[PDB]
Amino acid sequence: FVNQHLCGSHLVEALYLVCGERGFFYTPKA
Amino acid sequence: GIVEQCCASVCSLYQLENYCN
Repeated sequence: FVNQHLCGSHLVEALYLVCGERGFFYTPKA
Repeated sequence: GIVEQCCASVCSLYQLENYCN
C-alpha cells in the first residue's frame, strides 16, 4: 500500500487550479 | 455539518476562501 494521505482538504486545496486566478493581478499566495 | 464531510479533522471551511471569492 502506497503511503499517501488523501482527504476532502486535499480536494479543497486543489481548487487553486481554477481559483487564485485574480486575472493578471499577481499577489503573494495569501 | 460540512466539516465532518470533508474530513474528520484537520479541515476548515475557511480554507476555501483563500483562493476563491
